[PDB]
Amino acid sequence: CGIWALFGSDDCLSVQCLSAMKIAHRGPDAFRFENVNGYTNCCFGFHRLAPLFGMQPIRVKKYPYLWLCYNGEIYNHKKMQQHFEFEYQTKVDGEIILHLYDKGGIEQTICMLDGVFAFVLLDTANKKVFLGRDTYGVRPLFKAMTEDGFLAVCSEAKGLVTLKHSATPFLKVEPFLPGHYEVLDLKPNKYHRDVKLFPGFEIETVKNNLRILFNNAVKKRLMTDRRIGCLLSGGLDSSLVAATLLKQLKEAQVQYPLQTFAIGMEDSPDLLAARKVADHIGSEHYEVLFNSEEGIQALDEVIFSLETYDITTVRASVGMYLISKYIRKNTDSVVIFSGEGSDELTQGYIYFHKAPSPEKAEEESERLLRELYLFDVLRADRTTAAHGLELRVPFLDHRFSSYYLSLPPEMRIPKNGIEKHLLRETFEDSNLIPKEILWRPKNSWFKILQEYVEHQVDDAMMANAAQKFPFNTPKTKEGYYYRQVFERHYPGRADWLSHYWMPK
Amino acid sequence: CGIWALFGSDDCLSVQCLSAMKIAHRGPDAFRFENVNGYTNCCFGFHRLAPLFGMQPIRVKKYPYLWLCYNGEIYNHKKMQQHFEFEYQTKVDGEIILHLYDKGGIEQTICMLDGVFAFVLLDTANKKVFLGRDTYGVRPLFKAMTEDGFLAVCSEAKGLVTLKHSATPFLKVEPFLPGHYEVLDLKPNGKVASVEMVKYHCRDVLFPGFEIETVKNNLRILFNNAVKKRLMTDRRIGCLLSGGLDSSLVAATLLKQLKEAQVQYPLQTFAIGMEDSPDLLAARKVADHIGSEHYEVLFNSEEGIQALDEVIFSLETYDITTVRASVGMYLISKYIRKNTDSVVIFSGEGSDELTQGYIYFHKAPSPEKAEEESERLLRELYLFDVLRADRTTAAHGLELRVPFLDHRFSSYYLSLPPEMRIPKNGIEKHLLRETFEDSNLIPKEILWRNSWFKILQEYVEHQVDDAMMANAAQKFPFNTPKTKEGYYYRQVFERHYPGRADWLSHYWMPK
Repeated sequence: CGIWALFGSDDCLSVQCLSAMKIAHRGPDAFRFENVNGYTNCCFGFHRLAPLFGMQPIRVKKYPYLWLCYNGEIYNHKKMQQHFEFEYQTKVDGEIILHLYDKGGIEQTICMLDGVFAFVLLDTANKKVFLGRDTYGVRPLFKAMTEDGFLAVCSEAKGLVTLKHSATPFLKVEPFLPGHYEVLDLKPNKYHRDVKLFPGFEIETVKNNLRILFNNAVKKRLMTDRRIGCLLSGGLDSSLVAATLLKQLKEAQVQYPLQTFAIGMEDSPDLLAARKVADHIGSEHYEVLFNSEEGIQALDEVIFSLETYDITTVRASVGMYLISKYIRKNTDSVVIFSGEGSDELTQGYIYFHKAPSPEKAEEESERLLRELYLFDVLRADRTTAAHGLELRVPFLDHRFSSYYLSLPPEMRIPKNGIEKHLLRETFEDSNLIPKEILWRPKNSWFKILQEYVEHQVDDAMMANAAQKFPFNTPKTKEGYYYRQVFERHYPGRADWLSHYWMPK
Repeated sequence: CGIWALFGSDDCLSVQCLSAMKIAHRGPDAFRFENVNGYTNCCFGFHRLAPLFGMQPIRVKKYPYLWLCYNGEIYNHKKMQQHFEFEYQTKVDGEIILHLYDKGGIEQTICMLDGVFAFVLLDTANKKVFLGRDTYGVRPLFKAMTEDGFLAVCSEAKGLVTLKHSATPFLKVEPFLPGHYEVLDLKPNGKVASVEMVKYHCRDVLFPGFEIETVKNNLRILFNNAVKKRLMTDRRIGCLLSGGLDSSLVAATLLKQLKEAQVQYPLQTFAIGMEDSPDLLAARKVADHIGSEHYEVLFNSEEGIQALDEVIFSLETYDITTVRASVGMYLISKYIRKNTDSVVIFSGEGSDELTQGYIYFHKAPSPEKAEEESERLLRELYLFDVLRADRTTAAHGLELRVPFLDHRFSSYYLSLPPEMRIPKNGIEKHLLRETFEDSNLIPKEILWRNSWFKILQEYVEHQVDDAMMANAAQKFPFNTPKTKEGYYYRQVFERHYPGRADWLSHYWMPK
């Protein structure tokens, strides 16, 4: 599902459609263009992931002036549909936004939606254009605004770089800040409540709350029509996500068995851990093995899709891209789960042990969560959706994450040299994951890629590098090659990334 | 209202979109692209004129696998919904076709529409593609077929020449023959093969035998019913009062039925002519008699010379009798779109040729030859007369209606014995004049009854000399231009559309 909205375009629309047919890998089944009546300059375009209804440029009979296109999914449409007695003409849940927009405006329609979305709304009655995204950064949105009044919104930045505006030579294609709603006036030519839970912060009665929130998040994420698969990396996060996923699937009476996917190098502890978790839970495990040649040949397309030039979200996105391609090739599991967003929410990184104080620990956790739409969610989203797959994060929801971050700073920090202590303790007695893998906190792929970079980039151009790439100069020979590929693909658009990756 | 289908493609679908926008002037209000699910190679496209309801690529709930895209209006839709007890999810006129296609196949969905229609239908369940056009041809449809399974259908040929197909050097864009429906097999990769193309040529929804004083009553009833049924329109209706008898009667009957139906807006006529021309005076006389809103348009020579290029680009023909009368129609249509808010025009085009209405028809060797010539020239109406009346009108977002070409009236007129249609007392179209003599629809002075081509000839002579005409025999091998005017029109047409001259075969005047 990919959206593309244009407003104020003056260089026709036939020559400006080539950008739209570049995010088409998000949904390869359907495709639709539209023009806002009376606003021929404005145009809409959608790509759908697979029979009759589902075309995103919604224009209902009750609200003829509301044109909404959203490339996400909201998990709380049933509750408000029953509670607010709202009738939906179509089968798409996103219409509820319209049924809320006429109710209390944009603040009420954006702040009462459980799920991940990125929506563009046009209201000709009051002549207003609204743009919206999620609290954390999933379902990416990118906007380009020329001073004259040009508006260009695309799910991925590949649909705006090729856009041509003759008014000004350069258009600034910037990522949309995650938690924000933008309201603009259409000329003729922060919001980061949606709601069992035991009050108090006692240690015994906090595990119940955490488990309830995690189970509710997983059950809410079950809302789909395609198959559900899980990426079984091997760590604690994805292991518990898969365990709870299959438990709810058995509870929900789902015919197809759960399908876990694990990408790894030959004879690695991570792959063995994934196999062990799959064997204990009892799912269908697919053990993808990747070599150096495929990972090297995928660097160009990984950089093209991820739209980044870092050294941490392009060194782990290769495996995710390969496993997504394998899933699309030899599996019908469209909807995919992932444990991403769980090792910074509860301070799971290696460098969180060297913490000057717990206050700085949760401050850094919040800072990392705010900048999650460029480091971790980007890798798990662009690579996944480049193969016609839909990502779901069972850990990064609005309620469980807020409760975890609202907890006392003393509980989140590791206490016995083992990270994620509270998460490990909460589900220890549930027997969801074997004690060998739930406990025991924590492959030669970086070295071979570095040796490839040494044979690709030279040594003299390394010293005289920080004038070819002035902003965010690369340091190592690997980041320089990533930046070179990014510049060859997207020229001069290096302002998307501000800082590479700063562990303390 | 412009349709566009691209069944079969290999050169992406975004570099092949400019052709779709090349015909966007038909309706400049909306424009939708669509890709058929499971057949991402084939793509649709519409350009609608004049709110929420519309978007002609219909996909009804009851027929999820049927995708229809049509240009035109089906006038007998209120007599089919009740009779065939067929519902309608959308307020679109053409949806009825889909229902009929599920009732009696394609033959029963084509020989039951008493209107004008050029439609593309796709049925992915049986993997079939259907094309179609009117019996007479007042709806434009052009098809481009490549053997590898490429079927590109556009309302005007300006939306097919730009289309690019690799693995094939030349793409043949040809007009679709009216009265034909082309069943096509859809291979499971987007390619299209041809299986059938057969002619098809509805009265179930006061008709005595043949005799004088009775045939006139039948003609009166048929013409009145045709105009009344053609009144179905959600926007303003304004007749083109050229000054001739056909347009005069059309406008008079239109005003009578509008007054009968209690329409708030007053009928407005529209005439274009040179200074103090007798045709303009006759049009003013008719407008004064019937009590209408006449907006005469005076067009100068320079405007015609400037609009020659645009009229050749739009009319898509290089005749000497078509782009010589389409200049005035184009200018008047521009005037109507600019300084008036009438979008539906009930022109009298397609009348004289139906009822023996030309100067040479006087010297007919025999009545049988006269009626055969009338039928032949009326069958070829999609290149000479209707083309000028339709392309020029639609180039400014205006719709065309031709009440004289309705199936019932024309069929009855041509079923008449030949000795009644023939000129009788040295006049043209005697029976039509007598059929409305006592109705007082049009005054007796005009019912009972040129310095434009000289500037064109002199401008062509100044532009094109005899040096080019000394080699025009080999410069244009197919349908060589004889006169200088034809030479200049052909040169402009070839500059606009290169090497596509198979559209026209003959010009005029079969003495």
